[PDB]
Amino acid sequence: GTEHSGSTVPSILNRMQTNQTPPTYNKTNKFTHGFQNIVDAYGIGTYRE
Amino acid sequence: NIIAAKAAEVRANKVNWQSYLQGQMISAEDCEFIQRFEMKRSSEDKQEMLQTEGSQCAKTFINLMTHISKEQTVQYILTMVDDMLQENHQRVSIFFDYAKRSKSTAWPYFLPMLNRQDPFTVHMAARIIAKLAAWGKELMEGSDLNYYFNWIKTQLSSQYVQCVAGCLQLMLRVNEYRFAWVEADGVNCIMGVLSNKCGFQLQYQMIFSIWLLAFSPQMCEHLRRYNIIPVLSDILQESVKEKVTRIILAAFRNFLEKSTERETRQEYALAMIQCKVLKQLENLEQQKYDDEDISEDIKFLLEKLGESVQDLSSFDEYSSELKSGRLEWSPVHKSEKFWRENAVRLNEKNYELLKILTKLLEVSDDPQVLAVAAHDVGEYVRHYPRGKRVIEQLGGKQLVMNHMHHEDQQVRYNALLAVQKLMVHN
Amino acid sequence: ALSDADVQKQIKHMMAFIEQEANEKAEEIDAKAEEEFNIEKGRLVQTQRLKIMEYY
Amino acid sequence: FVNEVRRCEEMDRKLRFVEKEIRKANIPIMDTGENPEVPFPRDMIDLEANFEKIENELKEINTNQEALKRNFLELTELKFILRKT
Repeated sequence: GTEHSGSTVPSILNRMQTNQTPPTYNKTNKFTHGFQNIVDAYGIGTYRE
Repeated sequence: NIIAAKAAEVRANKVNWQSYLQGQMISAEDCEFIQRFEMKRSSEDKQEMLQTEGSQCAKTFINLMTHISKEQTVQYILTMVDDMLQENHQRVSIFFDYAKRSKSTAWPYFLPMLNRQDPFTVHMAARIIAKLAAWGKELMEGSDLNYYFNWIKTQLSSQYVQCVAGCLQLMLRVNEYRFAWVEADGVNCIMGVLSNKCGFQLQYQMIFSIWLLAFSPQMCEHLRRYNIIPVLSDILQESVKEKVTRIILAAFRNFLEKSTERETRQEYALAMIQCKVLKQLENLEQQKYDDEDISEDIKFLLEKLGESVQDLSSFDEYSSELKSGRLEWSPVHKSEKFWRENAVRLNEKNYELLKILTKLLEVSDDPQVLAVAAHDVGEYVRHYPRGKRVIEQLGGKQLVMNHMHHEDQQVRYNALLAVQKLMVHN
Repeated sequence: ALSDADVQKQIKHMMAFIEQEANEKAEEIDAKAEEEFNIEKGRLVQTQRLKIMEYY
Repeated sequence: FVNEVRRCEEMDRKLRFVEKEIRKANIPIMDTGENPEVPFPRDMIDLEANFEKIENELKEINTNQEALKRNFLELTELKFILRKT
């Protein structure tokens, strides 16, 4: 993105850790998405469960 | 940052001057000055520099840049002396290093110099040039800095080019040499290099140069022959760097403020017809900034462009151009005030203008003027049933029907619109 | 390094940007002072020229 | 920045009007594909202004051809009454 627009931007993406609770994600595919939806319809739990 | 990198490199090098403090090999009496009052941070050192009176400073340093020639030593020595010459907000200020004994201490050493253009030679040259504008010495002759290669080589290439451009925009402040340069071919070089699509910083500096040159109304009349204002408006449309738009707007405001003579300021109308700047102000007005100068300049330009359209919009010149035989898409076509109130003026003696416009539609075959005439006649009949029955009698309805079969389809659609304006209860 | 190198890059670009903008504001305000120099010098010069030509 | 967002809402309104107009007239859409065809300029503003102008043109043609149809109906009524000895 900097190469397209050379606005003298080094495009720095640092990292941080705080008290905020992270979101939860699980990659699905062609024969597992409806099952993720079944679990989500009845509730989603903690993080890294 | 190549020249900035060179400055950084030589900013960590203090030369070996004590080893030859009295030495004739390097800086016999200059090293005495380097020893004495080296701490420029101290105001006492700067103000007791006057004890020297320039006898060593900038008098024995004259031709010292030429005394040394090895690329790895001359550069450190030259950058040290130049860096001492650089800041000088109160050290030298208005050329305090006079040293009246010789005028060779200021202008006439550049001639052997400016050769081997790369290692801080043209750069310290541009710095010595920077000791001319707001300093206690003016350039002895314009050809010294108006007919040499230190800018011809930077016309196209390269941080040195950017540094030269920066110094150049800095030097356009005193009319004495601004006028001498620009009256020569410097205008052509500036126009050529701004038109060449390059780094935005360069063109940005050149529009500063244009804004500075706009300070003279006579110079604006001189430069009217170039198409600078619409092309800068095109750049404004195709480049939005905040500051760049600010400077283009500032140049237009300065031109509008000077106003050498209205009869020569057709640029009021050019700022619209060539590019509808008000279209861009429909959105720049939505853009908000903290700099109140942006808003003030925007309001100034907006009001003045509105009054430019007001003065450009006149039934007098309108009928004059309708009788001239050459027509264009004047903004008055969409001026609903015209077609609402001043439309009865198109009825001259026994509808003379309507008659000759019907004849122009009959004879002419240029699609632009034909479409203009058809659109104008349609907007005329949009407000007059008397004109409607007259044009029905004339048979010009059939002429617009023939224009609905014109070779160009846009003119066919315009004729269709005109007939639709002839369709009210018909 | 990558963390502190990026910190250095951020600080560099920040100081460069503000140096640009602030120096440019200073230059513009100085130019305004110069145009106003022209205004004052014109006013005073003409007001003096009146008396000069009267006397002569 | 709600000025730009409101502008976008106007763009959506105009495009929805075009959609209904084509659907009444039975004009299909190609709809091939090529989903990632996405620039981000400022010229799109002027583009959709031009499109809004064309939409105003079509609106004017509608509001005029309705009157033309009314006039034609009255004139055909005149033609009808002109058949009587």
